[PDB]
Amino acid sequence: SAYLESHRASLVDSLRRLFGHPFGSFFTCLVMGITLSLPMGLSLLLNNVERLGGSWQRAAQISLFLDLKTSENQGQDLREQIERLPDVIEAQLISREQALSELQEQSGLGEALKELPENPLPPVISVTPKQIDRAGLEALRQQLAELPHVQQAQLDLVWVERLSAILKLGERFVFGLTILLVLTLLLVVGNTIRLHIENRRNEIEVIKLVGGTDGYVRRPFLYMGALYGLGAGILSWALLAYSLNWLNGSVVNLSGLYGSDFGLQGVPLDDGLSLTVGAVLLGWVGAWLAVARHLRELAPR
Amino acid sequence: SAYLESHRASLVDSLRRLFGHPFGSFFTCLVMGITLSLPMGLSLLLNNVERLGGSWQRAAQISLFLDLKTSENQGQDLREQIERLPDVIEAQLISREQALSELQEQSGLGEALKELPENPLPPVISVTPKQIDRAGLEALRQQLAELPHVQQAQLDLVWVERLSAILKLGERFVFGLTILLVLTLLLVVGNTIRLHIENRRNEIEVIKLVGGTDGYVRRPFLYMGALYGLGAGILSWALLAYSLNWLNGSVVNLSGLYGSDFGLQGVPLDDGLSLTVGAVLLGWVGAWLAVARHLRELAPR
Amino acid sequence: SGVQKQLKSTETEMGDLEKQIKALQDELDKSEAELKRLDGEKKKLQDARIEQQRLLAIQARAAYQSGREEYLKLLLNQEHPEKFSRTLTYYDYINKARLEQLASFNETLRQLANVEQDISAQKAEQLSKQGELDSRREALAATRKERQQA
Amino acid sequence: MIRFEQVGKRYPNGHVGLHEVSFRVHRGEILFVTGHSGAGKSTLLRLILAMERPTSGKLLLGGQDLGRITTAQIPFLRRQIGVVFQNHQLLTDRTVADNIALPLQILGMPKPEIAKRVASALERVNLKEKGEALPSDLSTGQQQRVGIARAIVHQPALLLADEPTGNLDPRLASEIMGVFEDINRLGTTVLIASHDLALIARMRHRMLTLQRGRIIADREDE
Amino acid sequence: MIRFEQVGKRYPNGHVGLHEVSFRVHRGEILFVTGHSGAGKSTLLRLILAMERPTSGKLLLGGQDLGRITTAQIPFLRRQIGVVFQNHQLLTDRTVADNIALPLQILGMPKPEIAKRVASALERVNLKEKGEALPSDLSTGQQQRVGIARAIVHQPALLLADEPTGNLDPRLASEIMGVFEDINRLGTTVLIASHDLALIARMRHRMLTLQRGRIIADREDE
Repeated sequence: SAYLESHRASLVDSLRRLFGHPFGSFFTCLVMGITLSLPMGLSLLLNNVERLGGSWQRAAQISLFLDLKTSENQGQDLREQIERLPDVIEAQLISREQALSELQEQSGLGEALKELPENPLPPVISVTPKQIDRAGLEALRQQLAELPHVQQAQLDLVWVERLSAILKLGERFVFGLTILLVLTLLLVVGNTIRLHIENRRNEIEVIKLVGGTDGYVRRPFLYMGALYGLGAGILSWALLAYSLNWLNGSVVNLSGLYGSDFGLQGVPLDDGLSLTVGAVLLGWVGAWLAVARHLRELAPR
Repeated sequence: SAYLESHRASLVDSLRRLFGHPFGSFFTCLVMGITLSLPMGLSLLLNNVERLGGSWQRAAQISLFLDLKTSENQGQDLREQIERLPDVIEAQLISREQALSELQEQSGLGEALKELPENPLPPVISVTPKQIDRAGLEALRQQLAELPHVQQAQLDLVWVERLSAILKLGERFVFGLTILLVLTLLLVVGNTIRLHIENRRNEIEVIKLVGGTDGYVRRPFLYMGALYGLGAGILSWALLAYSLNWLNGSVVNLSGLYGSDFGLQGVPLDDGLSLTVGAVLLGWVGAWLAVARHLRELAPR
Repeated sequence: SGVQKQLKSTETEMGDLEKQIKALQDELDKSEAELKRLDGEKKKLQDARIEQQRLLAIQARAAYQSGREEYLKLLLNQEHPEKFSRTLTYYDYINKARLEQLASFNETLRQLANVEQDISAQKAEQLSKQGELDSRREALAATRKERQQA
Repeated sequence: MIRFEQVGKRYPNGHVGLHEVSFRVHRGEILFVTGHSGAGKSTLLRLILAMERPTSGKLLLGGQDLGRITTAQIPFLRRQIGVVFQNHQLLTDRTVADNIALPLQILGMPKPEIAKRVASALERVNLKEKGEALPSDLSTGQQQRVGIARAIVHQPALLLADEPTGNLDPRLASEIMGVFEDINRLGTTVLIASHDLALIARMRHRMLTLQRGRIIADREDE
Repeated sequence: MIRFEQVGKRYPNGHVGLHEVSFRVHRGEILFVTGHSGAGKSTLLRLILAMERPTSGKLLLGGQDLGRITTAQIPFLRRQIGVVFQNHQLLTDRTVADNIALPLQILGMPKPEIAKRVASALERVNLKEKGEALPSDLSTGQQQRVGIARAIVHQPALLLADEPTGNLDPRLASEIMGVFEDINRLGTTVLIASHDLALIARMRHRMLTLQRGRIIADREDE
């Protein structure tokens, strides 16, 4: 119909009110921006750290040392069969000549078999699982102990149990911190929007006293909430990038010392769009809750 | 004279305003408290880590690999000689028999020393310095090279560095996080009080239009700020005391897995008292600035 | 002819016995040559099993020198701690393989014990043959007496 | 068509309130209700606007049971009853031209003629040449005239009033009385209330007297 | 004992309100200046209370130059000059009995004295009941009455009023005029001001004229 005039009037009124006394609006926008930037920054840092997830795993691999007499084709066959297990990531096959050099490098003793007729080092393989725990690893070792050609399985149980604890400690910390940050953001946005809505009461009273309707009294507050959300999103998206750029000056040195490039790249445009959309939606929901409270308080009873 | 009467009237008015609206003025009291948990938190966590000073040290230990044939009393004498020399913390000697026991504890390298006539294993000494740097520790190793009964020093220079670099990243991260949390705490505390104060820009005008002393218009707002500060402090104390108890359910397990017993201790009573006073002082400061804006634009002009 | 012919017959018998006596010195020389041959073999065999202590000491020192590593400084230094646990069982295999080498040295020691008990038996035989030469020495003393009558 | 049939309302904690008040059907003529206004008589006015549901009794003004009314359809009723209260409230920080003629925007009309309609409406009242000043800094009495004119800009089928010219200049009361009579000429039910005997003795009233929450007696054209 | 010596204030952008006006006022008499609020009468009223300084000229009120006055000395002056403006301003959500006793609470005085002074002020303003009633939810004029009373509870040496009458029944305004004359009798200077020519001849008083921001002359009982 011809109700677009309502939207036009609401939007121009919201812009006029927002552009008056700029500092009051700017401080609120900046507070919401920082409060939203915190959890988003944590999530982005976690995602960036996730790129190197292969190093955390593959640390406690179960050895499946074979017998001294083994056909090479049989070795590849057992490699393929172990690869078929649903609970294994990767399989390998180290050779005797490679094993000798591996022992020589770490041992530092150099010459080993001075007066020994033949090499007794048997062919060896490696197996890596998805998850690390004291029970699943023991169960998988028991499963692998009855293969056609296996004689030992040297898993260091004292270490594998420590690895499970040293990884579970990190998970709970992140979980609790995420919960706390989300709660803080929700409370801050809700309270700020509630205060701004409570500032205007006589308007609602007069509009409801005269013949009105819910939409015609609710629209301007929705527009104001949307504008505050967009402002907070823009402010937040222009500060997290600077923080990541400042922090990137130190991580590159450590990455170079390890001998690799792990530059902290941040704020892709998709993430910025998601952030601003989320801020707008949060403001829009907060405004609709705040208006609904006052509207319910004026029930005829 | 009349000071006490007005002061009591202001206190009673503030209490009536605070308790007059249950289910309201409590979300404010909770948001002003939870946002105080974040910056006051991570300070107890940092203190608890700093208490555990044996992990940052004793991680890059120079191994003074002593000669094969040396009398035990002479080795002990070298022990206190190193102990008194600076740039160290503790020096300990390991007996040959204890060395054999440690080597025999592993499944490998056993059931063969009995055939061997005597122990070839020489005593060792561990030395823990204070500073962790490439040049200083290299000079320390060079100075410890020239001793009458030392064979070789065993330390990895690539590991001497690459450890002073991981610490720097943590320091910079902690510094940035502290700055970011302090700024958001201050901004939230200021903004919420500003929003509450602005809703009463009619009492100030009437009080000033009639003859009114400067402190008479400021006192009730100061009380309103102080009460909110106290409530936020109490809530922050409770939330920290619960969250740290939640967290302490896993770190004790990891500490017990190794040979030690370390656990996160709860909030000390002195620290708790210092927390609930550090939140009251935001009142009488936030209020003293929120009312200072209306008090300067209503001045003659 | 009693002085001449009877003494000549005894001298001829003494010479016939002396032929086998020279033969037994010859076999004695052969036995002594093989005795020092076996003695040198035992000495060179006892030269072995000394490299046993040498190599065992080297491996023990190497194991102690790299057998003390907190695993948290292995993962953080790109030492790929997948190893340092395989090489523990590699050391177990090399210690059982050096135990097989030492079992070859136990073959050495048992062969030495056997080639010491039986070689002591050939020293008993050596005493017996010294005794039988002691029996086979009065022939020259007799020949000295019956030389005059010839 | 204002109809009452033994209505009675009681505050849960305030006081005892009103009891068993009834009237008959009517259309397009003046009808006083004020009688004696020793106690707060705004309860009836509030009850008309469906702001507070009655405690007891039944009533209907357009064939609708006000006792059973839903919040969804309540504002479709309050859209055609111009109402002026005693302690009138106005939208501060908004121009008087936009403050008045507010119901027109809810009703929905093209913008250009709203200006001429509101100009005629404000010209009907003696106030003029102050169509842009804020409600603040405006002299009292003129702003209550603005509040009165808020309920007259459009064309309502019913009009209400609490206490016009309760303490105003009696000379100025003639203008608003003429305005009420003129809007009655087109046909508008009026339930004006007041407390001045000399004025209420005129304009051919049909008043009723209420006291202690109940109708006392009938004073037909005194 | 106020003295005006060529005082005229200029808006930065709006217009000219006052221009070099000057007149003298003694202590024990009442002065009744006429003019127009939109022509600068309200600005002149605000000028005494030191809310805005004059742009040109010099000003004297009791022997102090209001052009250069410290901001820490204004409260020591404004607490002895009662004032009522044309439009009322009241403390919402504070009861009338408490809201009417602001000057006494500021001055500092035991509570029973405050109570009896307020009680004595209520019969002077002629309000008996609704003492504990809210400032809102009240009929018009009553707010203006309590605005009058706020300037009567204490004993100010000088009091200023702006159009206290002109829009009410004259018999009602008789009480306001009487209480103003009574507080004048005690020895309080009064500078009541209005633009109604009828009130000029009702009582004898040295009036003054103002138009277009300029003064013509001073006439006694025009």
